[PDB]
Amino acid sequence: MELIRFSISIPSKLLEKFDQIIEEIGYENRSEAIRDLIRDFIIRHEWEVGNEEVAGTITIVYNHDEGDVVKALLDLQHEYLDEIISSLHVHMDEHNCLEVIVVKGEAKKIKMIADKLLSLKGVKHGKLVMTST
Amino acid sequence: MELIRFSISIPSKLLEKFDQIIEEIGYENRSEAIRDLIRDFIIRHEWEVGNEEVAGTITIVYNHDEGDVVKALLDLQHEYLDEIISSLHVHMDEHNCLEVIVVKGEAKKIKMIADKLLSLKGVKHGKLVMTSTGKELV
Amino acid sequence: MELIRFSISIPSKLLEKFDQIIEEIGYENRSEAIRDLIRDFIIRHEWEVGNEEVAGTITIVYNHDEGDVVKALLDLQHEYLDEIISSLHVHMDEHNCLEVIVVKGEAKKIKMIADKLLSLKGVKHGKLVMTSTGKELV
Amino acid sequence: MELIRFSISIPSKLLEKFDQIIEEIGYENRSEAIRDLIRDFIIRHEWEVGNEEVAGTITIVYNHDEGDVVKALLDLQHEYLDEIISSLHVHMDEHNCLEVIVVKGEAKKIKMIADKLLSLKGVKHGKLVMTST
Ligand code: NI
Ligand code: NI
Ligand code: NI
Ligand code: NI
Ligand code: NI
Ligand code: NI
Ligand code: NI
Ligand code: NI
Ligand code: NI
Ligand code: NI
Repeated sequence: MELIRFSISIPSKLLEKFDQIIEEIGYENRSEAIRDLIRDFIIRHEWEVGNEEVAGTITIVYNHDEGDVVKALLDLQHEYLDEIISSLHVHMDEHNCLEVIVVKGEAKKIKMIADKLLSLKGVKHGKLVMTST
Repeated sequence: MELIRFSISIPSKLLEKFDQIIEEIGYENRSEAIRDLIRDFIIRHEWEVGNEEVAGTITIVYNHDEGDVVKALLDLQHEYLDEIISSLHVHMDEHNCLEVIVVKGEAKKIKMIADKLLSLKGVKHGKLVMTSTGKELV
Repeated sequence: MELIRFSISIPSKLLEKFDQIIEEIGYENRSEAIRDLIRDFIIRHEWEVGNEEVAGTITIVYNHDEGDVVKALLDLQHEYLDEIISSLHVHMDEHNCLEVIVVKGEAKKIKMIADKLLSLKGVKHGKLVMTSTGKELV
Repeated sequence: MELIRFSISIPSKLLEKFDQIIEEIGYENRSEAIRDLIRDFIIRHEWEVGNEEVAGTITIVYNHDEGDVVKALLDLQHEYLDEIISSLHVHMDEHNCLEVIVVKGEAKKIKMIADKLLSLKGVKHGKLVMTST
């Protein structure tokens, strides 16, 4: 079968905006758009990195009042006291926080941590940045 | 609050690969991952419409004992007090420092800052991460 | 710029002890040390006149897996978005975290924040450091 | 001799303010005031601490455009990459910066670093905070 069809649920608001945009862009339907987002994702998450020694920053944005992301983030970070040096936190508003986490370790292990972070429920957005000093 | 449920048709091999990956990474479900994609998509767009508060983080690596970079950076940064919130600094070794600046303001402005910083002769590495301020996400 | 030179008479044994100490510490001269004292003196006073922008840093240590502290702290902090600039966090070990909040605003306000934070059942240690914003120093 | 008399130079502005204050307070002359400041200083810098293991924060405020404090601070911090974990820097205005430095080490060695910092010319003010986790 060339196409697998499925459903996903999204908050009305977040959907309204996504729709307004893919409309400006000229997409005919949501499937084309999401398809591309997935394509681009699959690519960026295949640029496999070895086991070098790197220094990075994991920037994240989340709602501290949502689910239990606040603790999941702390518990998860304390698991790696060796790769995680420090973290800068800026309170964006009543609910949202922006956190930058500085790390150093095996480029492969660092990427694993960043992903375990960005994937937690409650983390709205974020990006990893690695660099060999 | 109101949840809308909609269906989409994705290329089976593309989807199979997607699912395969989100598992490796650690996403619990595909929905979450797709919402993140959409959220990210909306956030990138948020930056394309030059006017509207956004947040970002300029990460840079440099040798402080080289050129004038140390000062050059501060002057530049102090030239943008309203956009820069605060920066974190880690001393990598005897010569190299890793710094991560946190910015908030108009997208265009922030891009100009990152440009001025990253183009500094003394900055060996550096990336600007365009993220959000949360105010309009979910 | 205008430098004023003035003379003072200090108890010889007190001075001898002062000099002895600033050497241990590392001050190059007594003048510098005395200027710092005066600067500090002016800064403390700056806090006693409840109205005028000042800066400070609330340092706290706690166990995140204890009580509700982790959340309690954020709520408190998010209740003061205009005074709190950003905080730095270091994971001491498997259970304890060290956090240093940076604040800027009216002295009274800042003292109230430090009070609300430090009195939190879960905060084991913590000090508020009243410093300056530089705007009126030299 | 019970009293040693000496001169010190201060920027007119900084002196104007110091004077206005010691006047409100009721000091008869600048020597009484400075005397006390020195007394209080000598006390706080005698509470000798052993060689325990502590975690601290050194908060400093300085004019990055003054002398060469910016480099003196960096060079001096890179000497101790073991006790100095990270540092948060906030640009206060055109010239002034506020920096918080997080440290961990032998309470005795930490106090030595903090003092070498606060004493550098260009550092307008600051305080150390140690605590045994
Ligand atoms: Ni935990
Ligand atoms: Ni927050
Ligand atoms: Ni997520
Ligand atoms: Ni400057
Ligand atoms: Ni450094
Ligand atoms: Ni809350
Ligand atoms: Ni922690
Ligand atoms: Ni150096
Ligand atoms: Ni600065
Ligand atoms: Ni000084």
